[PDB]
Amino acid sequence: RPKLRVVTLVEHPFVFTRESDEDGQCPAGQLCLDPGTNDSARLDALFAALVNGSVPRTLRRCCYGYCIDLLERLAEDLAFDFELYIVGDGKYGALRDGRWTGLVGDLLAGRAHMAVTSFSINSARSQVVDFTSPFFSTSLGIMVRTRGTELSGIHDPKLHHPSQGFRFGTVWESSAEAYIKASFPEMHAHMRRHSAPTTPHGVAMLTSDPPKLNAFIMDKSLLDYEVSIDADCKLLTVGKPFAIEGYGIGLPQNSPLTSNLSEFISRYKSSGFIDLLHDKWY
Repeated sequence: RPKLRVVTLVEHPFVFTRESDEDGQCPAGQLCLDPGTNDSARLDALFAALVNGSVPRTLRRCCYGYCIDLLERLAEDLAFDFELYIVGDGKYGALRDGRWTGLVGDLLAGRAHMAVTSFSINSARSQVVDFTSPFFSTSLGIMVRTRGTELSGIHDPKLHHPSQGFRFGTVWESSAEAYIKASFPEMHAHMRRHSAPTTPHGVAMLTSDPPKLNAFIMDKSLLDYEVSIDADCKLLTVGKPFAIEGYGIGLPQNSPLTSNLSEFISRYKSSGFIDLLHDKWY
């Protein structure tokens, strides 16, 4: 069985992690490394150290979730083994200073055979890496606190001509930020001073004392999950859907794995297995 190196990004409910056991193993979930690096040699050395060195528990996690259940099914059906690490910079990927960051950057650099998480397909990314047929689809959405800001959607004048002290943001180096940069460049100029490194950081800005955002824009799939777990039910999503994109497994261009993964993904969709994962994890 070929052994594939898979990069991921922790984003609920697609990928969660818990601590490893006393021996740094995972009785539940799959062992994931948390290297914090995009240094190829360091990453190679860390995986090697699993077999002939000593990787401490501070760098081990056990991942689980919708995408991990999907990866396990694929490994079975396609007969491969895998090893996982969490992308060092915690980002999905953008082109910055001439290089791609995040998951996209690690695929291009040859640091992983595939990227598996809530990873959006867009035209810019598809030009440099390949994606399987999509396993999930989502609009972008807008999250606000209840009993406050009301918005019609991405065209609301509150977003195009913001009032004094009104603040909104997205997640750095996400596909949401890329869509806004391309479609609403003047809006992006406001947001980019008010955005967050991860989805949870952006949701926390809505809830801080005092709040640092009045609205937060991100994949509606992800925002819906955060609404569902808020302890006070004080978050909600507002406005019309926009910027629909598929989630896919990312691979370097011309990978011999892509077609075979797509064929299984299509079968999981039609058979109900993809819907089962949604019901399990939401």
